[PDB]
Amino acid sequence: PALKLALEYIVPCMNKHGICVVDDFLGKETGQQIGDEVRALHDTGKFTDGQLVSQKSDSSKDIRGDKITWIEGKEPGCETIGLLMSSMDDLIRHCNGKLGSYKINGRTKAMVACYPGNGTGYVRHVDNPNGDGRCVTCIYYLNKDWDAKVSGGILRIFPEGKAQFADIEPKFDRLLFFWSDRRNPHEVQPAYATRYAIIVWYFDADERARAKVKYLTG
Amino acid sequence: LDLETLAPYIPMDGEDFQL
Ligand SMILES: O=C(O)CCC(=O)C(=O)O
Ligand SMILES: [Fe+3]
Repeated sequence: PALKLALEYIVPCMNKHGICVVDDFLGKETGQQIGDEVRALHDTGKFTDGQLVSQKSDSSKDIRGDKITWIEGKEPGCETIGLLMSSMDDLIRHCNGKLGSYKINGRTKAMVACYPGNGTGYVRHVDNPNGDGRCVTCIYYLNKDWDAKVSGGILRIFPEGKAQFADIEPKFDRLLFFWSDRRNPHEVQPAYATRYAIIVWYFDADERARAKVKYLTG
Repeated sequence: LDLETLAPYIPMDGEDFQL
């Protein structure tokens, strides 16, 4: 039930901690369907090297070792990813005007991401450091049988002002929210097995408008 | 450091999903 989950758990969690974990979000059947769809995308060569906002002399693989593709939710064979995305959107809509001072009106497409084992990860970073509009990061994990003590892949967040950092294992059917800005620097520790996630970034209307203005004027 | 050199890419152009 979106209303209660959003207003009585996600909103207070986000406003107090900037991080919110919802375990067993969709159930095993839907999570497994999503996993099959993601593995189909992988198996048919859809993934490409993850990119960075600003590219410079260094290789992107020195920064993030994952391969990704962008999904709208209506593509053939991505119907359950679409259901995931719609459920995400429903929760966010039910939090309207209650997540900080943001006014969330839109989001990116879904980034389906794979770290292909071999110790790939993502160096310490901030998702939105310079105000490109992203205010909330939403991640769904679908790694059945993952044992993070052996296979790694832990998301470590350093929430600002906290006495402890937050370790999030990429558990099957886990949903995660956190502020995208500098309050939550984070890293994806090296993965030694194939690690899948689906990420959407939700936009604050005003910040996103300013970012687009900066882009469209050079 | 320019943290944008470490931030995950999103399309700035083309267009976004409206909720
Ligand atoms: O997969 C994850 O747990 C986090 C990925 C991440 O930090 C990113 O893509 O910006
Ligand atoms: Fe990130």
